[PDB]
Amino acid sequence: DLSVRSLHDIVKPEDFVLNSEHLTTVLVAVPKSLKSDFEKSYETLSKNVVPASASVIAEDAEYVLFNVHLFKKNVQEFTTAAREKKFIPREFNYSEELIDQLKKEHDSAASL
Amino acid sequence: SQKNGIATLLQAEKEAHEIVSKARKYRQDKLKQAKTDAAKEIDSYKIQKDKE
Amino acid sequence: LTPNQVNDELNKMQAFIRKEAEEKAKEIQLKADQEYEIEKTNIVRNETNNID
Repeated sequence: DLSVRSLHDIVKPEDFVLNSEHLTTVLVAVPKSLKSDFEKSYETLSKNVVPASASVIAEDAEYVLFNVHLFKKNVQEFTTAAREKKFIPREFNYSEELIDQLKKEHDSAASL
Repeated sequence: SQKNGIATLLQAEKEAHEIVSKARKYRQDKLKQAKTDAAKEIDSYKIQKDKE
Repeated sequence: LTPNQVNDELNKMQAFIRKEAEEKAKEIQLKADQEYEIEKTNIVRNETNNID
């Protein structure tokens, strides 16, 4: 499944700018048909949206991936709304200490 | 992107670091001069009693 | 909407960060002055009795 796979090629500092906290990002994966629910919700979704955080980022031909950067104070509104627009709640961020674990574990399992 | 509404916030939070450092420094200096005044006022009080 | 007005909100937020830093620094200075006074008074009271 393209929703459960632990991505290791799209997470980057350039899209996960983990620094002095001002924002709160989240990955999105929505079927192609529902693309109007998000595209036409470009800025009527709520306040505190980030420019270029809703434009084209990545498309899997079955899901579409972005980096929804909302601020570090109004997370409540989008957190509540995420359960009615079919957002994957997989909280991921640029942290190699977990990215390396899956690859090392898989290779070690194969070798053993 | 990450350079619109963030880099300006990055400079803002660097200014925040500077201002909170200023406030900390004032905390330490106020404490130090508080203790210095406490130690010197008592010294003057003492230099009064020997003359008495 | 349009990218400009969201940019106006962004400007509001750069102003917010510095305003909050300044507010917290001001509160820090206020409590700094309070501790100044109280700590100075403590040893003053103690020594005004010891020397007596």
